[PDB]
Amino acid sequence: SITTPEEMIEKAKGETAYLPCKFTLSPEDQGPLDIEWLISQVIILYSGDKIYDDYYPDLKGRVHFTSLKSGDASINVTNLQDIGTYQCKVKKAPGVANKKIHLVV
Amino acid sequence: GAQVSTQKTGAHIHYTNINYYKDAASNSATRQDFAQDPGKFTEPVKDIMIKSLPALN
Amino acid sequence: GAQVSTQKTGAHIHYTNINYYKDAASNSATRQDFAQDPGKFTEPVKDIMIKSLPALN
Amino acid sequence: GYSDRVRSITLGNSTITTQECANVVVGYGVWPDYLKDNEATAEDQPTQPDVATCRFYTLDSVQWQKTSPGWWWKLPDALSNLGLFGQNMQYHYLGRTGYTIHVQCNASKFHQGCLLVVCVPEAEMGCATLDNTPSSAELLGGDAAKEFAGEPIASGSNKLVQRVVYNAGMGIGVGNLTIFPHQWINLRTNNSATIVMPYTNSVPMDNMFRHNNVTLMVIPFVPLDYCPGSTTYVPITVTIAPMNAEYNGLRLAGH
Amino acid sequence: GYSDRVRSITLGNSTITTQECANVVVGYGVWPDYLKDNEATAEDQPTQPDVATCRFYTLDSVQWQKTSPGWWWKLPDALSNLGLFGQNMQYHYLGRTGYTIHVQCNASKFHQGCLLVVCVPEAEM
Amino acid sequence: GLPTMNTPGSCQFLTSDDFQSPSAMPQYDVTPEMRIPGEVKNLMEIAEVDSVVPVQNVGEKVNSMEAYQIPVRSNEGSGTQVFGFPLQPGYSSVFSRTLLGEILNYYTHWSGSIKLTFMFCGSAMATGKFLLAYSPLGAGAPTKRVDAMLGTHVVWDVGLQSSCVLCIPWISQTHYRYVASDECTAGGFITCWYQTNIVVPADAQSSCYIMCFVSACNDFSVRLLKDTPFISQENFF
Amino acid sequence: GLPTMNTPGSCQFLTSDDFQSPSAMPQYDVTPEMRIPGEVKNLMEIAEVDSVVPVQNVGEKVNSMEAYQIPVRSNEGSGTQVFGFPLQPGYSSVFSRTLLGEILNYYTHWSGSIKLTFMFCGSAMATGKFLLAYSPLGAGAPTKRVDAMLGTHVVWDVGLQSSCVLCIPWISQTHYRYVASDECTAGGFITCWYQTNIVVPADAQSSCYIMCFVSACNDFSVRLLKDTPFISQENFF
Amino acid sequence: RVADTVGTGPTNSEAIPALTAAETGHTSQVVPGDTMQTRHVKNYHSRSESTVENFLCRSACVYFTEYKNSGSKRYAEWVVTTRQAAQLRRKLEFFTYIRFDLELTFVITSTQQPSTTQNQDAQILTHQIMYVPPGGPVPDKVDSYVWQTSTNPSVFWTEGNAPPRMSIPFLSIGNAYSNFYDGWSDFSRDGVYGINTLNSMGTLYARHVNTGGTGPIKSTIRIYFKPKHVKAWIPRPPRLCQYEKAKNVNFQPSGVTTTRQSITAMT
Amino acid sequence: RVADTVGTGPTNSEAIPALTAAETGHTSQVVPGDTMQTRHVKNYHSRSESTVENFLCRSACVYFTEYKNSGSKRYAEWVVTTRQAAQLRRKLEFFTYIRFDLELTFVITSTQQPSTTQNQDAQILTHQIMYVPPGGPVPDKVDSYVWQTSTNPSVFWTEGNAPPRMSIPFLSIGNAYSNFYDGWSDFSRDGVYGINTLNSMGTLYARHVNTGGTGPIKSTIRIYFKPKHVKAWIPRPPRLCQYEKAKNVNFQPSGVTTTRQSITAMT
Repeated sequence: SITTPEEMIEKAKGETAYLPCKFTLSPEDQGPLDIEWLISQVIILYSGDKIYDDYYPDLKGRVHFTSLKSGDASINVTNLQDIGTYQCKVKKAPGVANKKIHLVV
Repeated sequence: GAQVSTQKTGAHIHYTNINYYKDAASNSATRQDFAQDPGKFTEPVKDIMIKSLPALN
Repeated sequence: GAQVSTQKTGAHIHYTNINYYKDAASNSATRQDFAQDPGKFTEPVKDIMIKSLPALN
Repeated sequence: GYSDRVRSITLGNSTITTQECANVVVGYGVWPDYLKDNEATAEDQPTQPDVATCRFYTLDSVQWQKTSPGWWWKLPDALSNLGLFGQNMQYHYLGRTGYTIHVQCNASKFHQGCLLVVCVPEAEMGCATLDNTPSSAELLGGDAAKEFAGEPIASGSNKLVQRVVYNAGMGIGVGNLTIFPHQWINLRTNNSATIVMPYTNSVPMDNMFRHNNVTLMVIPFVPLDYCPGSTTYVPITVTIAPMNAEYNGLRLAGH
Repeated sequence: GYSDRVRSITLGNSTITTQECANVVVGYGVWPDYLKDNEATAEDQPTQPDVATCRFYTLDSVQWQKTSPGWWWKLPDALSNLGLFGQNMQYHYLGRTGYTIHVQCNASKFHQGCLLVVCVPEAEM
Repeated sequence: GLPTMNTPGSCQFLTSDDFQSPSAMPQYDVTPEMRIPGEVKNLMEIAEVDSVVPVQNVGEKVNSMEAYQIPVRSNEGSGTQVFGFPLQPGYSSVFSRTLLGEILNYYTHWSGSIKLTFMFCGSAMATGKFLLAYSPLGAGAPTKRVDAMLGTHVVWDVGLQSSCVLCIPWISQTHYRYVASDECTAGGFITCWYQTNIVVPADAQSSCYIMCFVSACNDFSVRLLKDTPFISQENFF
Repeated sequence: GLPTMNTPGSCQFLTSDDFQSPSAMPQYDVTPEMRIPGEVKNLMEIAEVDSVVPVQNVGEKVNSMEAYQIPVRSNEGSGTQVFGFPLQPGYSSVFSRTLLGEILNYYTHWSGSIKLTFMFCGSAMATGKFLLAYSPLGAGAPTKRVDAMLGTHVVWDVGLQSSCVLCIPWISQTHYRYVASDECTAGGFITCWYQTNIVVPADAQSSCYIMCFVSACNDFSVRLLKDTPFISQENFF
Repeated sequence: RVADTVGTGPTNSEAIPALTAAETGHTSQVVPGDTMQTRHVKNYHSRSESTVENFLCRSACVYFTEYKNSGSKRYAEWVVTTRQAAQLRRKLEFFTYIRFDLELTFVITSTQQPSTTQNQDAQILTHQIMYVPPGGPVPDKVDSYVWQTSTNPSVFWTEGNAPPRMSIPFLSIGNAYSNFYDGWSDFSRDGVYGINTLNSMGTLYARHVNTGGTGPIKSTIRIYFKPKHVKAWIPRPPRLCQYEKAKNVNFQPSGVTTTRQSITAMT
Repeated sequence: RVADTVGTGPTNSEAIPALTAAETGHTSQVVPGDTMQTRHVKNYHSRSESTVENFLCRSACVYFTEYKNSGSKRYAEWVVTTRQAAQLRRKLEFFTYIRFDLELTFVITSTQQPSTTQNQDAQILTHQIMYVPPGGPVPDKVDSYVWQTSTNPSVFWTEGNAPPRMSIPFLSIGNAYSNFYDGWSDFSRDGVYGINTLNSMGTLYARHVNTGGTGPIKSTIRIYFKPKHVKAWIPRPPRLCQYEKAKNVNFQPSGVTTTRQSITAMT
């Protein structure tokens, strides 16, 4: 469902990194939208139509949704140092898809 | 005393039904009843209103 | 309303089929359909090419 | 007298003439025709230009080097930007059309080679990385060769389509492709190949931008070989003519 | 019953409806028709979209101020950039087409005014 | 005894099978039926009947009668969009709770035309011309009246007759569209514009309202029954 | 009730039985079928269609388009063998991944003829004569042209027509041969030799290539369906 | 089978099919060809699965109750009523009056309750489902004389057999079940007001014929109702607000419809 | 029935049946008698088991999932799709378009999971298989209102009975299931690309009606698909490389064919 699930985004230190997690929903998918972001552990959560900082010390106040249930769950991490694999797991009861982004610098 | 009727097939076949129970309230569901009349709810006006002709003269 | 057809036997017999369900999507598999036409895929050329005659004159 | 080789196809306002050609392959045996009313599903009155769109379009020539693995053209995408066929495709929502593919490649008697001119329906192709799918402009090409690559495409976090010629990008034997309507361009006898392709889709009409029903693949099974002194730049030019164009759902232009 | 005022014109995929309208003026008495072969001069097979081009195009509205002298639209030029009628006009060399002009201007019972909606052939200015 | 073998699927319960079953109370004399005005034999007859469409479902207005009224007014301009909604009788909120849409939410596949009937509930002196327009799927929703002019459109004019119907045609590649949202079967865009301006005389209101109705033409079909997603339950009542 | 006894085999599941079973969704209006160019009703129609045979499956060449081309050249000699492969359309690697061979790998018993079609893709001036020859089972594969001369053979000559077909006859004691290898049902040996030499004029290439196709004649039959051994799986995808 | 479209060309006439008067209450019968040009398409689609019978013939659980084989709740007593559930209730409400036969199916499931008694080797459970018609004697204990069964229709089902299915003929003193009743049982207009006053279809009792074993076992019985031979009269708008009670139509005020961004938004 | 061979004697004529032109794309229709002498043999063999219907009518498991009766995974949710398996998927791919009815059969198997709870005397297990049509409400917990069953087709099967088998009619908005789709769902051409975009056949939910007993039990449900009344269009070459994913045709480049010793080797 998620566009381009394997991605390698390399960006220099100092500018915001845009991490896309655009997803398309099947007709069979009629479930609460749970969007969770992981780093290698939970950076942000979206359940019950609200956004959760999740008290992540490395990335607190630097991570926010760029856009939502419309189909966009991208994140613009600001003021990078952060190097790791960022996993975005949009969740639906029939199928749950995940996207892994490798971030460099 | 078997009743033979056409099966529901696609567009562009027979099946045999025998009523076992004599009660007649045990008969299988009468699904094959494709009859409709929208006049009762749609177009319920007393005087006919031809669509081509102006409605309120 | 029973349909009687020949059973698949060897070379060198009847069976009786009755459609119980009226849906018609529940009918047994229609295996006995031995019809073929290779012209669609084999020999798809617009102009006929007689095998005995030379192909490219 | 008579001769099987010579043939002349006239469509719209542009006709082609081939002195040496092999018999035309008429798709799966069904010459393309307009949508019959027994199976129509769009209630709008379809526009049928029938001359404006049904004409021979000549795409861009591509060089047949002795190292060229192959080429693929998504037929609907290829003509998306050429003439009214492109304009009417941009405007209308639904689009149904038959195709008259014709590939020309002429070489002297001393050249050698062999092409496989085959149009493949539903050429769903596979990306180098297994998890993600190829992006548009990598899978599709506008009047572009979209050439195959003999070496297996390196698989990384990318959306490069597998151009592996020995798989044709569909993970299938390239030799087994023959099942699709196909005509060979053996340089020794025929310099041209024509396939008339009927409209092959599961639905009566489909948006041409949304989906490409057929893709013309030219895969040289035997490489071009010539002795020094012969012409070293022998091109392959493709002239695709649409047939029986039928369009519904007039909307504002774009996609 | 019947009423002369009401009228509905359908063309292509777009139709118009006028509750109060005066009788349509059919040009010089000749309803537009395709070029008959008795008088053709182009030997090429003409393309006739007949739905793609024969549809109601709505141009830009203009304000009718109490100080507005008048307006003029060159019909071919006006549609040169609108839809396939514009695209096919750009591509093809020769072009023959009849017209179905329709001008709308609605005002309440307390307004007053009068327009002259007239199409002039060969308006050399 | 007759020798039989039980095929797979025996001794099971299926929620969608029609068969026979012995009556618990035999020879019950049912109460004879009478004539009740308005027997319904097909769900589609109910879909054909008109139903007001809450086009103005904006914010808190879904909690008032203001949801149905669509606001129009005399503004110094032309081509200003009046409203707009996607053609998703099942998924779109605009259509979801309408009689056609709610019955559709009990099915999975739909096909046919729609009779959007627009009733002008303005003053008797107000005269407004409107370009009801439906754009077929494929491009972005029209942002200007000229963009919408191309797609199927009806120039509705207000007179003695009030309501005008925009019969949305069935333009689609697939014989049936999904009742839920899907990129493959996007229904299209329906929008209204000001052909001219709603001019009114003095001492008369310049803020008229328009109501919209929805109905299914005589070529509407549904298939694949499913339970509706609108109802909910925690425990038995 | 009707007195019945359940015979052995009741209440079991068989992967290869045709019977009736109640439809989960009754009275579903299926989407009416249309005409799609190229309906297939029998697998053998696909087997009859030509398929390129990777005769040169040597070493790394199976990873390039060089697998299909068969190399011929002007050598100072005659009777030199051009290629050779056993008649095992199912087991032989030469035939295994061809369209006829791969469909055959979905069955167990095969019988009929084979149309090996050899297309000369050399220059227009090259003239080469070839002894396509099929040896019936029983003796060792022919090592010289004279040994092969005895068995069924066609002296293919290259002219305006390029391709020549060697129609392999159905010579066998058993009405059906096993698709897999077996000493009892050895199909035979198919080989090609130089009847003369592929002579070419100056300024023309002396290294021509030949492609080979495989097809089934109108007397080809298969039976005993089985799952193919080429596909594999570890876990669901 | 659904009606098809008819071809149309360009038109220019006084007759207007689109312009109408919705005040009359007649939904305009406008086909697509009236406001545009359309081709002749033969629609082979059939309104077969939208039939009232096909609409409400699906088996749908109405109520599940759980009775233990040893303890306080030896037997389960449920008054027959389709209002307990939500999906089937909402399906039936679409019609003010409805006349349908019933095909009750019972899905019974047992469960070894956690305990400490050892050597728990329970024999196969046997269950009894008894329908007490209104005004009939009703059991007070699991072993009263009522359970013996005099004339009431009861089904005995040993566990592991195919689920019991007994058909019920139309059971109503009136000429049709009334889904909605705007009336009181009392002429004085004081007392219960609603569907409960006129609809009494008896009571259902489920018990363990045998205790089964040493250890306690809890038996869940699920009751499925499938209307058959259905005839419906006076269609009504579907229930917009969530149900709150089984005996009444009382509701909590809810938004006409889920909101969107703006009046021009496309989501 | 297959065609037979016709006798032939020695021949010497201008006509050549063998020499042809494969460039045309016409596979030569050469019988054995054309290039040799053959006797008149009546072939009684029949191409009966090579029929498309006989080719794809075998029941073939597509997906097996395991749900416990107590713990995190109380119920199993699998989106319907024939791409999960390999053998049946490859069989269907042979045809670009295919139109077949389905006969789903479920093989459910239970297993007493190792634990420490004593006096494990579990009663017979009861299972429910529910098909949620696309756009329908989907269960979140094992005991949500969705499990009650309003209109979705569900089958209740007690363990030890013959495996449940419900037939499915053709379920596709188009005129045929598309095995291959060279298109995007989005007109913009940005997003998911492939068969997954156009094929949605709903979701399948399997749960334990009763917990069964004190000890944990894990239930494996295997789903079998058998195409029936199959019609196939546009034959395509079989998938040479091993499948890597279910939602896409992505593959790993593989050798055209297994190699042999030399071009003259006979192994």
